[PDB]
Parts: sequence; structure tokens; C-alpha cells
Amino acid sequence: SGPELKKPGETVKISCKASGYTFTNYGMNWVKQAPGEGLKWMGWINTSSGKATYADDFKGRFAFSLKPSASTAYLQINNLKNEDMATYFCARLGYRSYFDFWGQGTTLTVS
Amino acid sequence: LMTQIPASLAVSLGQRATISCKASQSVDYEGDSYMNWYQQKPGQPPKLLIYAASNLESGIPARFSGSGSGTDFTLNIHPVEEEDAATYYCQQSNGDPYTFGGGTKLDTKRA
Repeated sequence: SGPELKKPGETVKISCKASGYTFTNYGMNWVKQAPGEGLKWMGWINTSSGKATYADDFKGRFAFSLKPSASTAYLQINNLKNEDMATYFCARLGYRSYFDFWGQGTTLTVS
Repeated sequence: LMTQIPASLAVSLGQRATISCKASQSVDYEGDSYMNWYQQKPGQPPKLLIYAASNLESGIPARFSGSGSGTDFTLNIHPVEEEDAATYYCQQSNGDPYTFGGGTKLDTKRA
């Protein structure tokens, strides 16, 4: 949640509620899918030190973060551009290659 | 990064299909190959099929098998069934950033 329509340049904070399990033992990834169906990696972070890494695409604008207690993952989108329009997913990381589940999306629209 | 060919894949039920990916940099890290395959059925979020190149996730039918070496990995469906249509995506996890292939839409050839 946290999505919706935003005017270019805005601010937005996306959330991601995890359950079934303890949020601090596996990692998490924000991945988006644009209207033309293309998938992009937005950000990766270790949930323990709070240190994220990002492609240039959103470098310096997006800021991933988490709360190992409240079981929350966050994406803080700043200086939104038209090209950030897309469905945003998170996804619980499993082992070291992929993600166990689990997001149903949340459409952000920059116009 | 990743390159996925083919873009479209018309297949008849019962047919076999093969979708392949080539990574621009190797995806082998600590003896494992971080390469996975996702199926995004229409109107849903993506789901995992195979991870680490050849490991079928629990729930996935023996359908589906993965293989590959160095930079080329292939997903194979022996007998295509109706439920298998949608867009497949490969994704590697060897290096940062994590990257997805552009997608291969599988369409069922019918009468």
C-alpha cells in the first residue's frame, strides 16, 4: 500500500506487510512492473543494518528501509519522475537467489 | 544483465517449449548459479518455478525443468498445458544489481 496518483516531483512512501514468519531472518526486494509489462529491480537492502543498494535509475531518489519489529518494508520515492509509473511489489527473499512470495502489487501513477 | 529470446512463443497443447536467457555477466557465486524463472499468469503477480538454475520449487509440476551453463540458461516445458500461458521471466542473483529478462509470452495455439 501507499500507492496512487502523484504529480511529477512529488514524494510517496510504499509499505509492505509481511506475515507468516519473522521479518528479520530473510531479506526483501522492491521490484516494479511497468504498464508495458517490463520488470525492473528498484532496491535491495539488508534488513538488519538498514543499508540499501539500488540501480542508477533511482539512485539518490528512492530509499528502502525496514522495521524488523513491526514487520514492515518501506520504499520512500522522492522527486518522482513519469517513468516511475508502475506496479510495485516486494517479495520475501529465499535462500540466496530468489524470493519466497508475496506481494499483490500497488499501482503508482506519476502524471 | 540478461537477454531473453524468443519474445513470443506460439505453442500447441502437448508441445514442448524452450525459453533461454544469456547473462551479460556470469551468474555463478559460491558454486551456485543464481538464476531463476518466473511465470506471471495474466492478471496476477509473478510466481516462482525454478531457482538456482534447475531446482523446481515446491508446488511446480515436473513440467518444467531448468538447465544452463556459463551464460546461457534454458527453461523447458515438456508437455504444455492450458494453465501455462502467460509471460515467463528469467532473473539472475549472482551479482548486484539483480536483473530480470525482458520476458517471453507463451500463447496457446488453438483451433
